[PDB]
Amino acid sequence: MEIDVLGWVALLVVFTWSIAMVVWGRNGL
Amino acid sequence: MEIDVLGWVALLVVFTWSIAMVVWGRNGL
Amino acid sequence: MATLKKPDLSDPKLRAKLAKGMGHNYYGEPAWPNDLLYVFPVVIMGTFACIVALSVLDPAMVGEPADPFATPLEILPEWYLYPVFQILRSVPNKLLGVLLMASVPLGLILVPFIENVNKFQNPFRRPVATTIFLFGTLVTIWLGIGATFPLDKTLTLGLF
Amino acid sequence: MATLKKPDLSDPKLRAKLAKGMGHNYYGEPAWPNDLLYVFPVVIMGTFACIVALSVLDPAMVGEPADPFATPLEILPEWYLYPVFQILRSVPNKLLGVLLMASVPLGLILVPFIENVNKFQNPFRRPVATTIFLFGTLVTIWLGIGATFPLDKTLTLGLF
Amino acid sequence: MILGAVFYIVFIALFFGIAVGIIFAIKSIKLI
Amino acid sequence: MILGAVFYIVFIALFFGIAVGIIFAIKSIKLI
Amino acid sequence: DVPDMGRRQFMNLLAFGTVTGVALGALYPLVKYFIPPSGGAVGGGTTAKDKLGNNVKVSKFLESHNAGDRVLVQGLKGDPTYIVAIRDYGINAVCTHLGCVVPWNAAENKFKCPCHGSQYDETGKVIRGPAPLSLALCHATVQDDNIVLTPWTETDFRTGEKPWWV
Amino acid sequence: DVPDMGRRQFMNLLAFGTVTGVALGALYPLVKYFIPPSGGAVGGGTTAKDKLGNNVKVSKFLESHNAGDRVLVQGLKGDPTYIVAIRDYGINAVCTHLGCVVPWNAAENKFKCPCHGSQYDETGKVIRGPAPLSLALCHATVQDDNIVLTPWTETDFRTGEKPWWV
Amino acid sequence: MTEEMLYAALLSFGLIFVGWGLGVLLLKIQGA
Amino acid sequence: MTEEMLYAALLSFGLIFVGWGLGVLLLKIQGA
Amino acid sequence: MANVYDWFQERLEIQALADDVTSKYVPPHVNIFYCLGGITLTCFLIQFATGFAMTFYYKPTVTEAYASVQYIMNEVSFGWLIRSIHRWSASMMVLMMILHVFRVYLTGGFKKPRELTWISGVILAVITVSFGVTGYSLPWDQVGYWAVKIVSGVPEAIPVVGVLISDLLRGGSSVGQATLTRYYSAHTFVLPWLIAVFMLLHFLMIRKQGISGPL
Amino acid sequence: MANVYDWFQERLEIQALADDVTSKYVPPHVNIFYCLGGITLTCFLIQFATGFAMTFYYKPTVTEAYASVQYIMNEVSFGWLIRSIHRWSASMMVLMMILHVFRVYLTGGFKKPRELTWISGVILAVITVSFGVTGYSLPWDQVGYWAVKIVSGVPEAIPVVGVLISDLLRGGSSVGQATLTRYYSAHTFVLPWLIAVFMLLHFLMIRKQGISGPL
Amino acid sequence: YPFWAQQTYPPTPREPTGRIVCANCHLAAKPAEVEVPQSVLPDTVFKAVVKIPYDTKLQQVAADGSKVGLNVGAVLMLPEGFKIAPEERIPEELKKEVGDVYFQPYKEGQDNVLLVGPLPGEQYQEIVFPVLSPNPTTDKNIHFGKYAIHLGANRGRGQIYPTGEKSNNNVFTASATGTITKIAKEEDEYGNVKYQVSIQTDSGKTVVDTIPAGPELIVSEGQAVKAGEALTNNPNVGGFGQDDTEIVLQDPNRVKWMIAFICLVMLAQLMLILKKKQVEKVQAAEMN
Amino acid sequence: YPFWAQQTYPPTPREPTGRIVCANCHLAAKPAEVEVPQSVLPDTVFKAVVKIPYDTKLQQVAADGSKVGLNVGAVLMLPEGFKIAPEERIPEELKKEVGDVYFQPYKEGQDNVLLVGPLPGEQYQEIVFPVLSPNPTTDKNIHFGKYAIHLGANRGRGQIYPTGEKSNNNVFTASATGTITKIAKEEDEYGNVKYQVSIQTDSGKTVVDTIPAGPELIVSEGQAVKAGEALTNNPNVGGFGQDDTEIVLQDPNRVKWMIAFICLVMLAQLMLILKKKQVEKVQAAEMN
Amino acid sequence: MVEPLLDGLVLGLVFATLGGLFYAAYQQYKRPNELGG
Amino acid sequence: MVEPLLDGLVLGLVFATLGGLFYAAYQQYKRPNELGG
Ligand code: HEM
Ligand code: HEM
Ligand code: HEM
Repeated sequence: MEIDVLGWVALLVVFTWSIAMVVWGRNGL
Repeated sequence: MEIDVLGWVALLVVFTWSIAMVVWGRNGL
Repeated sequence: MATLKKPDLSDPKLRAKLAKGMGHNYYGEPAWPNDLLYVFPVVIMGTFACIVALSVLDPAMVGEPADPFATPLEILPEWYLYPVFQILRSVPNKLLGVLLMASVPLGLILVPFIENVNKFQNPFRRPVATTIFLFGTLVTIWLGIGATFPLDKTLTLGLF
Repeated sequence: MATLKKPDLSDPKLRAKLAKGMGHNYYGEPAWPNDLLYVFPVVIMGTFACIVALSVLDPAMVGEPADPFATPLEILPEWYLYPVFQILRSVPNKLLGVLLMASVPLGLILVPFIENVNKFQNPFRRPVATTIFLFGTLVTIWLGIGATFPLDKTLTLGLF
Repeated sequence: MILGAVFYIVFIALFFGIAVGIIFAIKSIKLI
Repeated sequence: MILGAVFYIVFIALFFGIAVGIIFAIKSIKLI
Repeated sequence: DVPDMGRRQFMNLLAFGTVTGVALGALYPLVKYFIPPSGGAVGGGTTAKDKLGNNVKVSKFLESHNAGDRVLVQGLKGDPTYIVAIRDYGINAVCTHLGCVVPWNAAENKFKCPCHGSQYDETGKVIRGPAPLSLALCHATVQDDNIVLTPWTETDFRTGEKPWWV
Repeated sequence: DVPDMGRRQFMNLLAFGTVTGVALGALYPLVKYFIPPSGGAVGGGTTAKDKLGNNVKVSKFLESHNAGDRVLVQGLKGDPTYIVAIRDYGINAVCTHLGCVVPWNAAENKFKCPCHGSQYDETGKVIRGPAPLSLALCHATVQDDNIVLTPWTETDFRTGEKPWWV
Repeated sequence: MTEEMLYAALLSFGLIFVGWGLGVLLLKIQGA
Repeated sequence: MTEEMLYAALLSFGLIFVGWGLGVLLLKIQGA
Repeated sequence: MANVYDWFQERLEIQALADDVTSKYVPPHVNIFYCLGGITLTCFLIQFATGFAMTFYYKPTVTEAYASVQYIMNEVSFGWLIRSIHRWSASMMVLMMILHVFRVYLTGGFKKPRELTWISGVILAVITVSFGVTGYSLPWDQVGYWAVKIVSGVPEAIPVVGVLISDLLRGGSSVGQATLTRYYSAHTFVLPWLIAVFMLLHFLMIRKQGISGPL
Repeated sequence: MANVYDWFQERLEIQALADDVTSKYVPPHVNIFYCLGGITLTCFLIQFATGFAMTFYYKPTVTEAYASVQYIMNEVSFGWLIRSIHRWSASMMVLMMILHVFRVYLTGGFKKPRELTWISGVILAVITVSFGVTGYSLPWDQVGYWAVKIVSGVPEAIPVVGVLISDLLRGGSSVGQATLTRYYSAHTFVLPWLIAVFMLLHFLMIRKQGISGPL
Repeated sequence: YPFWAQQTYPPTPREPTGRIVCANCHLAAKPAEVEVPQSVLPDTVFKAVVKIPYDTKLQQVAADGSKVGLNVGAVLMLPEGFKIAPEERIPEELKKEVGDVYFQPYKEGQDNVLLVGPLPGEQYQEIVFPVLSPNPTTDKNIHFGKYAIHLGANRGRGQIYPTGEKSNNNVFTASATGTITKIAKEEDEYGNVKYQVSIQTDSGKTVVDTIPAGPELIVSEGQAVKAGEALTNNPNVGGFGQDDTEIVLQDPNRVKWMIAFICLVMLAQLMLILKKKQVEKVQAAEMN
Repeated sequence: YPFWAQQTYPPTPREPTGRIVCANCHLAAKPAEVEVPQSVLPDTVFKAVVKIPYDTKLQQVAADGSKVGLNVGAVLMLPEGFKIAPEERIPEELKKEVGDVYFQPYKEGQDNVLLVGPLPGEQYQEIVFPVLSPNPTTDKNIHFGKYAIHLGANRGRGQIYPTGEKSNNNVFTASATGTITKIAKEEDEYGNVKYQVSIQTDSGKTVVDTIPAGPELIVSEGQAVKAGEALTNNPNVGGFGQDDTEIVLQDPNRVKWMIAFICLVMLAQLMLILKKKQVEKVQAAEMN
Repeated sequence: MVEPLLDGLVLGLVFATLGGLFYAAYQQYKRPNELGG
Repeated sequence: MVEPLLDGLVLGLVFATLGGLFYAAYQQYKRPNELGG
């Protein structure tokens, strides 16, 4: 019942890492 | 029973006039 | 460093473009490998990845078989149709409803003809726009929410 | 008179095109009004008009409801599928059938790689092609017709 | 057949007529 | 919440880790 | 010895003129095609239907189908219409506000469109809600087996003047 | 102090490498999606069906459905299979040439695929035509109400060796 | 039912030349 | 059922900055 | 009024576009047969219009396909005309194509500078023939159902992936609803996209290299 | 092997095409928000793939639509994933669009040189919203059927042609089979064509004038 | 006999496959043809011609044995709405070519499905149906359009009686495998000649085969031919055949508009060319 | 009483509209809530919480008249497959918060549709369902996915008995139009107080209205109030309410892969950026 | 199901076309060139 | 039928966006220009 939590977290992580990865990549905003 | 004949003829005429009209138009083959 | 190539203000061709408001892709970082090939895929996979996660964590339902004889209670269009639905139900005059709705896209079409009065991009240098914008964005979310309340408690949103 | 503008063989640009086999739209009659705007519509309306006449004089039928349990007698694909259907039924080996069929488009794909040996357009100046063509066109109509006969009377076409 | 043939000829001729007719009328009035 | 928060931090940190890790390993081996 | 802009425009008129003709001609049937074939091209009112839109047998209805006979039927133009010995008229169940079927309240006698809290009488006519106009009416006679619903001309025997639907 | 073509190819390998991974991953389910869900994932043979592909009641068949019991049924994989006290096996009615249902000739005992004049026996096995292989076979037992058709393993009790269909 | 075929074959073929020639004739009579 | 909304609202908003900053930090640590 | 031209000219350079057109020329080796392409295209546009039209009444289901067709023929205004044109125009599209292929070949127009245009054309022909075959079965009448029931088995001869292929096209072991669904998706969604991409290529190349040379 | 490049280079001028690409540049005023367009596009491509996918199992008929959906959800492999992505991606396409519109407006990017790009964008938005609304009703469940049963009456207020319009969209006086047929034709054939033409315009103009200027 | 189709297959002469039940008893196959006009106007008498050719100077076996000629008969399946023209709406010219034919409907109601025969082949090599096309204008449920027409035609005695027993216009196999002993040829003071054959040898056996008077004999004496073997010869020179065709129940207005539109199109084409010419002359001034 | 829904509407408590039949007799409307987790794994006990709040320090009218408090009750509609957890699969912690509740199935079979009540409101302001999620792995006809859940909850006496007669926890109009004469208040040595009102005047009339003991009186004496007019006051402080929600019967593997893929994606994103950096350094050498 | 009218249009047009094509291949295999090839 | 998670993502993203946009409108309404406008 906490593999469920890892699940939603995966959502939050990609959404976050993705922004992070864009910003980093284009030195950006 | 001969408005039927005029009908098919209409087919033959456009097919003919069309070629005729192209050839004439582009002085052509 | 990044990667930078300043405008060649020595090129008449570039200058004529700038003049008609329009040579801005001739300078900057080079669009090819730097963006197109390396950050675009990042944005694409990211976009896809979020959508997939959402789809697993919160998959689509199957509701109940349409019934011509039984009107749901609990029947709302999708969120982006809230304001319009609001407008549409809370306006006793049907035609006026239609026109107000139609005015949403007809309106946005005039926007560039109205605001062509100047040539300011930056919203700070155009306080009237920025205000009518913000005002509208507000009213918009306002009726959006209103759509989720009962007809009466609607405009007020139950506050006054 | 017509309307003519001869190749400007003084233009290196035209010449380089001709060299790679390819500047032929720079000379001739002017494509715009003369053709595009006046004979193209003629060809279009003509094409449409014949089709409409055919459709009135000889409209589409509605056949009988599909029956899983009852195989028609009198079951042929459309004409352009005759040859292939021929080939397909009159060849005891299924795989060989498939490949022979697949060979029709794979074949036509090689055609420009095979006949690239020279650069003759005019079929007179390429008697081998023109012959293998004509031969094929013949064989084609040949099996096309064959498809409309019974299996046995098929190849012969009932003659030998 | 015979009846088609007649109509055919009359139909085409009729239009051929208008064609030629129109050239000259159109020509001999400085439109061509 | 609390349990999410932990996983979240550990998850990001974990990857942040690999990111930084990879720069230098990748840097201090003349690939960058 | 060259035609001026005047006579070129003339030719154009003739040419593009007639070409437009040809296009309008082609366009005409396509347009009519998309306009759906019309309900009952003979009369103005057809037979009633049930759930599956079949045919409502008269004696199976009377014999057994809810007490205080007020059931929903698939009537004129497919609008679900209440049927209430029977009653002369049917009552169109689409509220005049946005078009939700209005349930019948046997306990209060009024209709309530739950969509926005508007209500009607035993007759169709409205007494509240944002619905600005009474439920529709229509003739409910009997032809042999089933029911026959015809459009309601006469004046609203509830309102006083012409109907909003005529 | 600049990476050579060697180490750039390395990075590429890593980058486009893993991006391919991601694409293959996304592609995988889409591919499986288009492959249709499979008939009976439990056993190998289901019940038989009639015209509407319903369920063939045993006593309504015997009682009345053509003499010299040789009727067409919707069997394995949806292939129409003849049913002939009944008979052990069904006879697949798709001729082995191009796949037309082969009618049964009660008057000559043979099957004739009219598509190209090939024919079979009372058993399925072929005696002519361009059909290069016998009609298919399958078990026709009885479970409670209807019929139960299972795929035919054993050897062709008509041919001598393994079946072409196993 | 197959007299339709040859009828169509001949005319479809034949009428081309009638059209063609008819075209040429127009050309002569106009002055090309 | 509406604690889902604010939860999503806050995080969708909030996580942007976490991503943003996380991005910047990467920039500092690399040397931009 | 206020010259619409200048408005557009300022932004998009409407003129460069007009000039590309009015600077092309048609060489004297170009006869009436150099219409087969356009004429084939024109038959396709007629298919597109009428096919779209029919998607407003036709119902791709084994229980209603045949009656939908009957309805379009008997009850829809000019329905008979729309379906009939769709039939004839299908037949003429294929024929005109074949004539076009004859002209291309007996004109050597598929040579060096242009083997890509010819290859794309061959694909057009395979796509075009796939329309015909999928469409043929939408009436779900006797002729069409049986034609599908045959072609659909052909693939099974192929060695490793012949049954999978068959299964993919028919949505299972036999012909049935799945088949009509898939053929419908094919005929009204897949093929019109594929044919538009490859026509787009065919035309673009053609525009890039101009017509072939004189013979 | 044998340089594929040169082959293509000889005929089509593959190089002029590469050069147009590697000569564009992204100005420093261009931040992450200048992704909303692409991201909206990306959500559309996801709609296209998954929507196509579903046209292989979904059956646009009042007797089978709901069960088809149920089948796609329960029995088709990854069907649940394909439908779910189609739902979310629909929702995100619309949202990302709206964000994109915010960026365009708070950036004055719709001004003089570019009012055509903005107008075409508004049409995109109307097309995009029409997808949502037509698609919403394909499950032919209670929610969707009732939503259709309402919007579809709205047009009737319009004076001379309000009832005709209504009738055209619903295929008659009331909601019914005709309606589902038309909404299906709309959602899977009309709108994907319209949206592709207007995206084609939006992109072409964008490519012709480059991004707007810095603020 | 067409009326036996009627008794054995009450509801229709055509099976779901298109076969036509006459093929069940008449097992030979000779060619058969139907000709109708490509199109007819509503409510118009027209001629549907069935062709059933065979070698006229040819004879077949009779039931007792003689050698009379044969009769022809057909079932013609017209589309819904169509039917045999009222005696009075049939012009003299055509009445005369139709002869004394009894167009007989497959069952009450089905007036578009017509049985005819037996009629003597010497005269009815082709049979002429006076048919009257239906009227969409007065029968709301008949629509303009193309419709199929089906024909099954036969000449000559058939092979199986409705009772289910063999006739005599076919061949007779051999009862079982073995050798032939004696061949006698009775002749019941009523039941005509009936050559009788006997088998035997090997695994016992003593069965006999009785063959009616008419077919040939191509067997000798003392030969061991297996069971089910051609020991009769095939007497039958008859046969049954099918043809299909279509006819367009055509609406005058559909044609009349089609014509008008074709005329608009040609007119419009002319105008474009005339125009082109104007431009050509104009361009000529730009040459110099 | 939930069990009256059962008697009056045997086959289900929810109408095609989603209404829920409890609204038929319990005519007030107070708010009602259901909370389940967003997701559950197959075959797992979980907690579904019904909320039915009302002003605890508040009293309602009793049947004879007194002024006792009220009870609560609900019908909870779980998705197919779901059901109340086995006594033994319920952890102590939760057993304790569930109390002495009698989860009672709408009808034999329908174990996912649960009736509960009457339970005293002072303690059961929220009611806790111990529910056990189904298992797609062992029940071939339960599928992973999102499902609806429906709740109808009520507190307080209702307004109409199953017999169909009015109760006393509502208002009493006026019998007919006219004027008020006398108001008496009987009290049958069994049937408690029942104030009786009288009308009259104008067009004859002499009807009477008998009103049970409990509701107020907001009428005086000598006033002409038309028929059907609020002459009682509204005693009712109860009410019934609905809420809906969804729960995802979720499959671990679906999540586990989704995670793996998200990780591949982030990994891949990193690689692209790292790459971009390499190019940036390479490009730097081309600056000079 | 066969279709005489079409089948006929097919051949008429096929031959008439194969024909005029060769006719054109020929007309130019003789009085060719001019303009400069 | 409403949908809390979406409705929330909508607002979070709307505001966070309206926000960063103005933030960007601003960051440049101050240290602007350079390069040559
Ligand atoms: C068997 C039951 C049967 C049918 C269905 C049928 C239908 C049609 N016939 Fe015939 N027919 C026989 C059988 C059947 N026919 C048999 C046996 C004979 C020979 C009887 C005899 O003369 O002793 C027979 C005869 C005819 C004839 C007469 C031929 C002659 O010249 O002797 C005709 C014209 C004939 C035609 C048809 C048609 C047409 C049928 C279509 C339904 N049969
Ligand atoms: C009418 C037939 C009826 C139904 C269908 C129903 C269903 C549910 N109830 Fe109730 N109920 C009444 C009617 C109906 N209920 C009436 C009348 C009463 C008052 C009876 C009395 O006490 O004399 C009544 C009572 C209740 C109660 C007790 C309230 C109290 O504190 O007195 C509860 C908890 C209750 C709930 C429900 C629920 C839940 C129904 C859902 C099917 N009703
Ligand atoms: C080359 C292009 C096309 C060809 C060759 C073609 C061919 C066909 C054919 C042969 C049929 C069978 C007609 C019949 O019933 O006899 C058909 C049916 C149909 N087609 Fe097309 N078609 C083409 C394009 C399209 C397009 C683009 C659409 C959708 C916009 C379409 C929609 C339909 C529909 C809905 C039917 C069923 C109605 C009917 O069966 O008559 N077609 N098509």
